[PDB]
Amino acid sequence: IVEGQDAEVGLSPWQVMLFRKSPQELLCGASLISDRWVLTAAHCLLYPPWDKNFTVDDLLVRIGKHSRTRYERKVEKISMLDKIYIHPRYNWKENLDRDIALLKLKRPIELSDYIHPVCLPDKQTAAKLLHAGFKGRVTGWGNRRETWTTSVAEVQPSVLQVVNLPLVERPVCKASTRIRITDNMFCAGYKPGEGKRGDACEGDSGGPFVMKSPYNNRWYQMGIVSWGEGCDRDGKYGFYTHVFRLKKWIQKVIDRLGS
Amino acid sequence: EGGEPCACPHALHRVCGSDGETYSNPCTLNCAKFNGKPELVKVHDGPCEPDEDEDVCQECDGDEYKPVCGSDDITYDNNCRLECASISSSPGVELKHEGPCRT
Amino acid sequence: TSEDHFQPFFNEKTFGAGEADCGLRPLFEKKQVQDQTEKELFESYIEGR
Repeated sequence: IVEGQDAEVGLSPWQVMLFRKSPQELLCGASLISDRWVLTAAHCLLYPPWDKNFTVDDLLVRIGKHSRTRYERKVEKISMLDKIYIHPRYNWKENLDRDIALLKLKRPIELSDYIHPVCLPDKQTAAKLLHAGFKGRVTGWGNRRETWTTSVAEVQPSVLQVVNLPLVERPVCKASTRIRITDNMFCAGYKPGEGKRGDACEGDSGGPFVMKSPYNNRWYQMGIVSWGEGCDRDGKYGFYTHVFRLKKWIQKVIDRLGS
Repeated sequence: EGGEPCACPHALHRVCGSDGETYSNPCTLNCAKFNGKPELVKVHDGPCEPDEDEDVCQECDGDEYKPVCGSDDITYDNNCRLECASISSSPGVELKHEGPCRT
Repeated sequence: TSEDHFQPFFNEKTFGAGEADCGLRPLFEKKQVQDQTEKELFESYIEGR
């Protein structure tokens, strides 16, 4: 995450990390919706342009982490995946439209002071929170700077990172890029000359874009860090999967006879 | 330009650029090509120079010896050692049975 | 599970344990504590529009 600050302990109890098996590297991030279901961005598992189509035997999940590298024994829970569910109309060839995927932990995990699920937004909640100018949270273990070792020091975080970013009006999102924006994706960020900065960056893919309903004081996941044009660039914005729109499909998967 | 060869997914899939440099993923490796480095080509996946292979299991130090056998037939010193092996030494390994591996 | 007031959306049997008590952080919400930059969000629920 670009232009952010270290996270606190227990700030994102749902912040899941997608770790590749061999090599032992970071892939993306994800979210926890129940003791057994985990949500990400499809392009983290299936992205043909990179000769990439990972199966369960190709990755591990890691939850309850803070430092992105040390095996935090006291709290970290590692999991194997039972099933991967990529959205049937994930448009990877043109603009990652419907860039989403569900994952089922091969064995339910234990919740704790460091492990808790985010709430998915309902229609009413989508109504009042999703408004240009309102802020949401992005957290991740991805790059802190753009071009791998770009300007100050190392570009990888030691601990989880966070930034709070503003939702942007659709016309501005559409105007900023030459890619076919769809209704299944919103963009966020600070306008140029608005002072503040901050953005997602290579490594954050799949990370939760969260909002806190004042209505019930709970945290909801509106989107999923998907794609963008460079990190923290002027006049460009970060694009997230509009989760609420695709909720109908998650319901289908989970409830169409899971177990 | 016109915002297209640099739009990319924020996924990590490190590759080693021919210019001796590591690229976040094959997309950025291309964007660089479209901004001055036409000669740029990939060479192999994985960073050019290996990462600082540190002490991930650094927290299992001092753990009392209590061996357990992992699904990989490697007798581990203790659970903690084993758990940690799964994110490093033996990706994904898991407890087969307590006590030394039966051989 | 319909707890003291939540609106669960998925089936606990197929979904798993969570939803009912979701989005209420054990270390924060539960202890009425706020995080460093939390308020930034509650503040945008006005000047945003």
